[PDB]
Amino acid sequence: TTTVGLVCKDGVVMATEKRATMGNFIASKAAKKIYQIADRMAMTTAGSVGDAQFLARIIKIEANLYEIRRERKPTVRAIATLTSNLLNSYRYFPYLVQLLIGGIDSEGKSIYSIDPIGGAIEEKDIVATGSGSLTAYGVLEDRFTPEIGVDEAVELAVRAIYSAMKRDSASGDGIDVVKITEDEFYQYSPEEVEQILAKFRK
Amino acid sequence: TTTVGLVCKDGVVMATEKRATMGNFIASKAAKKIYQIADRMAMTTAGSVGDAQFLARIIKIEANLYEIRRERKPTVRAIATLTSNLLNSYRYFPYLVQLLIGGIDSEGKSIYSIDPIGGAIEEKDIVATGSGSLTAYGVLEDRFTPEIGVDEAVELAVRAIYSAMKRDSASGDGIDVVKITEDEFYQYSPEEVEQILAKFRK
Amino acid sequence: TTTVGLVCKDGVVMATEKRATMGNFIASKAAKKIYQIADRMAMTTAGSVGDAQFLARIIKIEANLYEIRRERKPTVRAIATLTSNLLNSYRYFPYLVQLLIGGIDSEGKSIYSIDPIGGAIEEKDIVATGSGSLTAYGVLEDRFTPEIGVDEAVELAVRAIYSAMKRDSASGDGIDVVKITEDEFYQYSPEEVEQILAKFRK
Amino acid sequence: TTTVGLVCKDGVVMATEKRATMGNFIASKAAKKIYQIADRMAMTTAGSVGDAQFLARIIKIEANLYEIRRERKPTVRAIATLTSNLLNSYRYFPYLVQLLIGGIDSEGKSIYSIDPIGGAIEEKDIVATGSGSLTAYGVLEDRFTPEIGVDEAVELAVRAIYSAMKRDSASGDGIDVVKITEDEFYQYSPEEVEQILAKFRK
Amino acid sequence: TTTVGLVCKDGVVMATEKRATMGNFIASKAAKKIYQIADRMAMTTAGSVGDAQFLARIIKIEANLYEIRRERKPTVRAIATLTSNLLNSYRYFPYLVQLLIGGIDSEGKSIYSIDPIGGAIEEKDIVATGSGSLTAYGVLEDRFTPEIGVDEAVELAVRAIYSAMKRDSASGDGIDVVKITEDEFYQYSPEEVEQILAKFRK
Amino acid sequence: TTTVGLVCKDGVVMATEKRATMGNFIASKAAKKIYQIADRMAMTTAGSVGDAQFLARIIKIEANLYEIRRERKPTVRAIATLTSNLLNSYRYFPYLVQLLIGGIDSEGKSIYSIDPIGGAIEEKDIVATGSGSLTAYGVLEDRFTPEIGVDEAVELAVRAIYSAMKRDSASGDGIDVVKITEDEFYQYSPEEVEQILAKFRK
Amino acid sequence: TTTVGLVCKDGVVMATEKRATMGNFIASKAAKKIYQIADRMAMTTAGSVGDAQFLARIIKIEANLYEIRRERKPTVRAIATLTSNLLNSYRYFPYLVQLLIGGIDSEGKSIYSIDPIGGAIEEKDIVATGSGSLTAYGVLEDRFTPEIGVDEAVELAVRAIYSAMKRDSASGDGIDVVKITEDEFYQYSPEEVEQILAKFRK
Amino acid sequence: TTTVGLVCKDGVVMATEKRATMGNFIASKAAKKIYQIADRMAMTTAGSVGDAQFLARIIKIEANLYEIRRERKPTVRAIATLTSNLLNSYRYFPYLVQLLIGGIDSEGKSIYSIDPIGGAIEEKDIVATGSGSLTAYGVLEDRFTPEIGVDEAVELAVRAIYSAMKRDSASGDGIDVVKITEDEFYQYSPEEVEQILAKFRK
Ligand SMILES: CCCC[C@@H](C=O)NC(=O)[C@H](CC(C)C)NC(=O)[C@H](CC(C)C)NC(C)=O
Ligand SMILES: CCCC[C@@H](C=O)NC(=O)[C@H](CC(C)C)NC(=O)[C@H](CC(C)C)NC(C)=O
Ligand SMILES: CCCC[C@@H](C=O)NC(=O)[C@H](CC(C)C)NC(=O)[C@H](CC(C)C)NC(C)=O
Ligand SMILES: CCCC[C@@H](C=O)NC(=O)[C@H](CC(C)C)NC(=O)[C@H](CC(C)C)NC(C)=O
Ligand SMILES: CCCC[C@@H](C=O)NC(=O)[C@H](CC(C)C)NC(=O)[C@H](CC(C)C)NC(C)=O
Ligand SMILES: CCCC[C@@H](C=O)NC(=O)[C@H](CC(C)C)NC(=O)[C@H](CC(C)C)NC(C)=O
Ligand SMILES: CCCC[C@@H](C=O)NC(=O)[C@H](CC(C)C)NC(=O)[C@H](CC(C)C)NC(C)=O
Ligand SMILES: CCCC[C@@H](C=O)NC(=O)[C@H](CC(C)C)NC(=O)[C@H](CC(C)C)NC(C)=O
Repeated sequence: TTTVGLVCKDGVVMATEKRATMGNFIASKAAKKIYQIADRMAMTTAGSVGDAQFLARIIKIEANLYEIRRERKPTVRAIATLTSNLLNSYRYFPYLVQLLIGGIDSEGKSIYSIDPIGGAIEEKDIVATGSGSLTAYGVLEDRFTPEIGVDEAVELAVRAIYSAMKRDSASGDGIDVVKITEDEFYQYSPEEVEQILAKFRK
Repeated sequence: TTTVGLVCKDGVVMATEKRATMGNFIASKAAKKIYQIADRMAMTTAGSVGDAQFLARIIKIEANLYEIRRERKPTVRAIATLTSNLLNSYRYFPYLVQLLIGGIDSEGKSIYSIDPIGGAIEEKDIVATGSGSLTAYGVLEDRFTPEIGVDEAVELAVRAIYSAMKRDSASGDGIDVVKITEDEFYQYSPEEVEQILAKFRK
Repeated sequence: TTTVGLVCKDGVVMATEKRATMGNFIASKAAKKIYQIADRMAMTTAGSVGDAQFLARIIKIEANLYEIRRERKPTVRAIATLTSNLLNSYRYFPYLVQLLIGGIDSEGKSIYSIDPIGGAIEEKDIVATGSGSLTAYGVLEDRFTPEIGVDEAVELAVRAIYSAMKRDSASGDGIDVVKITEDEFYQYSPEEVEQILAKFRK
Repeated sequence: TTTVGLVCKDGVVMATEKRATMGNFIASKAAKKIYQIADRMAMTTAGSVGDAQFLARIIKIEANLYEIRRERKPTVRAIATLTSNLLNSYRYFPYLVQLLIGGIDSEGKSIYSIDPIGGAIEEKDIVATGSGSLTAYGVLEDRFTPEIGVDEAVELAVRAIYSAMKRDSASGDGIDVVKITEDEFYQYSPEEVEQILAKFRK
Repeated sequence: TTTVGLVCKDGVVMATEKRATMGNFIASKAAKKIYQIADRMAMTTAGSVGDAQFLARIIKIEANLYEIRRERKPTVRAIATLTSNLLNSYRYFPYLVQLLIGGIDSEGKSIYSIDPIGGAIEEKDIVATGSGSLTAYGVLEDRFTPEIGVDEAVELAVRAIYSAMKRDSASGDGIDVVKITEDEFYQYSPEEVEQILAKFRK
Repeated sequence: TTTVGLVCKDGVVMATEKRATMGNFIASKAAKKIYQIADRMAMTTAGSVGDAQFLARIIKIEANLYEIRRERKPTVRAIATLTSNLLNSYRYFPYLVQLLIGGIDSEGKSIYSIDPIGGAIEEKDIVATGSGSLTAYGVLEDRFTPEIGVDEAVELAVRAIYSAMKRDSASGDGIDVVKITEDEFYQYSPEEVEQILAKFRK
Repeated sequence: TTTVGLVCKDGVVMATEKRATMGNFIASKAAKKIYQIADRMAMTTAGSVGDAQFLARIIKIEANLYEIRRERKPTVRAIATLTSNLLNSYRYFPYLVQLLIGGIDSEGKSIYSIDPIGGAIEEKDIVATGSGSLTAYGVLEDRFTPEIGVDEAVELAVRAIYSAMKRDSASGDGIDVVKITEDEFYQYSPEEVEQILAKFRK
Repeated sequence: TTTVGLVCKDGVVMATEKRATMGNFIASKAAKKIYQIADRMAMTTAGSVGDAQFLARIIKIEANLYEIRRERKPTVRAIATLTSNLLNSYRYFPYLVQLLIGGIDSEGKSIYSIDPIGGAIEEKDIVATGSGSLTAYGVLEDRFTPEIGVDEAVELAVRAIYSAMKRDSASGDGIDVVKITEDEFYQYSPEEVEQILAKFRK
């Protein structure tokens, strides 16, 4: 697993690959690791499949209910705080999961990286997660500039996850990307991604 | 143990062998590892006999009650989510079991592979489970094509579990197969299977 | 790692992929895992890189010296026995390596699979080795027939290692093949292999 | 693994199956587990493949040299004593092996069961060895009589090892049998065995 | 301990020996290990004496109460499912016991082998239990035929447990047998058993 | 295992049963546990079969060599001291064995019980050894009197070991007895023993 | 500790010695280890002093209350079942105690040996308990006959416990005996016992 | 620690940073991690300072002596093999070091990555080492092309190690680079490097 997230001048981008493993056994070539929380909020999951999936459901349901009840969409901060508390409450038998929760809201654009114990770091630009994160961080920290726009940012994301798949046998099989602009919450589809990494080597 | 599941263009196929072991002791040459959940939904069980049998009962009862109460059949997704949550709630003393739940429903055709912690991967084509899964995956990934039809898919299934029995001492003794077409939920009977693997070597 | 070996009616075939890992870290995309011992004898190495490489040198040197001194080429049996004894002598701090030594000699055609403790099995037809062996065994035990000829046997070999790369994150990156006929000891070169697996999917 | 040995009124019979395992992985369907030591002496090996194979070579070589030097064939007692001492000398890091050494000699007919620590029991009638021995002992202790003759004893042997293959997943794949009469040291060949167990069920 | 159970064409047979041990200490030469659950249902117990005894009481009481309340006798399946659930509920500190619950009921004839975790295998013919089971399985799998009748089946049972006592120091001291025909639920008494094994050697 | 030894007014008596076990597995019904060291000296062995057997050989050879060289038979004290030193020298990885070395010599009649560390107690009357010793001691300390004669002493011995077989699953299968009078070193043979315990119950 | 119990043709006899230890420290030369439960029921306690004493009080109180409430004396079976259940309920932190509960009741004469986990064996003749039981079993199994009468049975009991005191340093200091005939529940007093063992050696 | 090595079309480049740590303690801001073995051969060291430094001396001395004695410069292959063997000989208490040995020689251009156990991978293009390697690998695998020339390769190298220092607290403080062309073995000096990374951000 490897997922990235970058805050651009015009939005937010998040991406992940599709591999799920249990040791060296490749259990899945198409695991879902990117979830939609709100209209302009996404979440990427790295860690225990069962734990992540479980938590994802909770997160969604609570974001929904929040809106339906208060007639206001929850801010990423609210969802991040919510999730942190939940995670930390289980600090003595934590959910082995590394979350990325971000998007656009009344407060602006932001991304939060949250660990098993509910430690949340507010990402003001670049972030990678998963067994491949360190390689991904390589290119991200090389080519990123705050003025980057979401459109080239998705290329950068695919670029980084592509590198990581080359040195992390736990990553790979393909890549999902998501752009969160404001006028939209877009998900690229295999075709479009396959054509974006085509300008690379595969 | 070894169980396979493949989503064909015209349905779903699931199969397992009949061996149950405790170390090298072959406790059973005819263990049941394939269960019917709904009219067009089956489940294969790998892992702890006691745990799998216990969970099967729960799964069935809940599927039934769902329908009887809501007058709608539960979707595989619903049963899979249900089962995931249950499994994950016991994550600190998990039910050592690998489940395969699939069939046809209003949403389409699909199979879910669920682990002890409730981690569920949506199988869009091929899947194997059990101590023999890795060998079975060999032939499955070799001869499978999305256009494969349930009828040749059952042959493929028998084919894979047959290879597996040749390298996994924990597998063997025979094989059950199930076809879920729509016009039917068919179970082949020893005779028919014995005649399908007859075109192989035994 | 995943290596296969098959004894055909007209010779011997051995193949391996090129991946070397340390955890999930892919350390090499082109590791050498196939060595030439004598004119009609090869060896594939699975296990500890350092241990395998060390043993490989010893094996070659002793095979050479044997011939140079006795003016006779050593039989695979002689090299296999030699290696077994060496391996077993270190049984209390064994060389973590799974070896495949085979080819053609005055006694005929044969392959030996040898473990860390010097346990050698005489492969009279099919054999796989490495973290991907179980998947490879799948297709090997499915498509193999004693009448198979070395020429289609190299296809089969590529076929099996290809399946294995699909479910073993520790395998992959490419594949070496070697044909040991009698009139020759041939090594296919990337181009030729790339063209043989081209009739598959990649 | 499972091997039996019985002392008849007219000779000695010893048999084993052909399976070699590493966990549930069936590494070999045709492992050799019966060795000829002298003209009227055989040995069956249960345990670590590498250890047994290593010891077998030593046993043979020493039996040979004994005869070549003293122009007398070594008695089973001599080989058994020899092997005991060797085994026990390594008592603190023993060779994980269970040996059966027997045949006919100037002293009569006998079989010795020897363990890792060189503890040798003189079998005056029936004996089984390996992961399947306990099941084999079932039929052996049921149908054996001191007056049994080698010819029906080989049937009995196949009978016992056949039962064992039914409950010991570590046993199976076939069976070697050896008759040691005096006028001969005979090894039945697949055909003959296949026809002897044919009077059973397979 | 060693207990057997066989489903004949005309009924069910179950037998056990009478030894109870704590290490090598023979604590009892006449332990009871065969209980009557219903009119045509018996149960054999292997494992912890205290755990087995405790469970036996619960089983009986619940079978009784079932009939008294529903005016129907409980089927072996119902008792087996009941016992499974109870056993599995205590899966994290299980009752160290191996149970055999069978007899005749409206559904036919059947036997269930149930383990500490509530894993139940439906015995359609032969089954052994206890420290001597593996030896007992030897003769059972040797002499059994589906057409066997309860009358020769009790001989077979005595035969098997007799062999087992010969290689399992934890078994012995005597043997109880029970025939469940339909016209009866018979328990042989020492005299009758002593006379049945008399046709053997003791 | 269980062996006894008693010093009578007219000689020495030593006896043992014939069982050899590995867990609950009865490996032998006729193990030898009584050795002749000199003309009027015997030794019983309890413990590790391999260790006991190895030691027995050394003991014999050294007793022989002692006499051949010094033209005097070695006293039991000399053999006991010899054995003590050998045992104690290996005190940090001792030979798991309990030895009984006694008979008649120029110094009189005596028995020595020696443990793994070479601790030797001079038995002036009664002594038992093995897993059944404690039960054997029961009858020995009950019926023994210093005036007992070797002839009734052998009955006493059989008596004790017979009780022991009744509560020690590790003992049994038969019993060897040896009388060391002076005019003789007699070994009773199955027949004679079978007739001596016949005056008991079996 | 060492306690015996024997069922005679005319009643029941139970005896124990008086030693209580903590390591090699003799804490008591007159510990009470025999309790009266009902008019014709006694109980001997081996094990943890505090645990036994605690359980003894519970046993008595409940036997009493049983009778006072139902105006019937409780059968030994009832008390034994009662105690079993209590013991087993604490199976995960058991009361370290070995109990002997027996006497005469409407059902006949019987003795029950119960362990920490509530495993109760119904003693139909002979039984010993405690650190000395194995030696005591020696004489008991030697001199016992079903026709023995309580009067000689108390001699036998003293006899056995006397032997045990000779080889079990944890036993000794004296011996209590109790006869349960029907016309009486008698306790011999030091004088009478001292005079019964006087016909032995002390 | 983080070191990179790349084989260009016109030579070889190798670089490392200057940090040495013991936990979080920064022990050194200018540790030497690049050594000259021969005229056109360099070595980078990651791992234990003491181990690396020790091994470095041995390597140099042996390379020297080799040339002085044979009047030929040693090939990188020879030094790599030499080093492998040394490392492997100490496989049971290995030198905790990751080595990079490469340069230009009669055989061409190459780099070897060697581990504690003497496992050597032949780097045909890109390679990183140390706690920062995974990040470095990111940019290396992103910007590298076989046609890259040593001159831009040194930029790339500085680029990669610069990224790594950003996410590996164990790396940093500065960076050495070395070009091995043929007409030279050049080492850039702080000034030149400081000016090369100046085109980046620091
Ligand atoms: C659907 C999201 C999965 C994300 C993906 C990325 O890391 N994670 C995984 O694949 C994790 C990695 C392990 C080390 C926790 N795999 C797992 O959690 C697997 C999941 C099974 C469903 C195959 N199980 C175990 C015991 O590891
Ligand atoms: C009916 C379900 C059986 C499926 C089958 C496939 O894997 N599983 C099994 O056979 C499992 C495998 C082990 C490794 C958990 N066996 C078991 O669970 C056995 C079952 C006894 C009834 C013999 N028990 C133990 C303690 O292992
Ligand atoms: C190169 C020939 C060996 C086969 C190859 C394929 O798997 N083996 C390997 O890659 C083995 C696998 C492990 C599980 C022993 N890897 C290793 O031996 C590597 C070696 C490093 C130098 C990269 N890892 C460790 C921790 O020693
Ligand atoms: C070739 C005949 C050997 C006898 C045969 C019978 O038991 N033994 C075996 O098959 C033993 C069994 C294990 C439990 C020690 N297997 C082994 O020794 C295997 C051998 C490898 C070559 C696959 N290794 C390991 C670590 O298990
Ligand atoms: C009473 C019928 C049960 C079957 C019988 C046969 O094996 N079981 C037994 O004999 C079991 C075996 C152990 C290994 C759990 N014995 C026991 O449970 C004994 C029972 C005491 C009353 C002596 N306890 C202990 C701690 O060992
Ligand atoms: C052969 C005469 C020795 C006395 C005999 C009696 O107890 N000894 C034995 O039976 C010993 C007992 C164990 C606990 C050391 N058995 C053993 O030493 C067995 C011997 C094998 C040949 C089955 N080995 C193991 C590892 O248990
Ligand atoms: C009073 C009668 C109790 C029975 C008697 C028989 O064994 N038990 C005893 O004497 C037990 C024996 C040990 C091995 C549990 N002794 C004990 O329970 C002692 C009792 C103290 C009051 C001195 N405590 C300990 C920690 O040992
Ligand atoms: C000459 C190569 C030094 C490279 C440098 C970069 O990682 N290595 C190091 O700093 C290694 C790292 C540890 C994890 C083995 N450090 C060490 O070996 C330090 C050395 C002390 C002189 C500070 N000691 C300990 C106990 O760690």
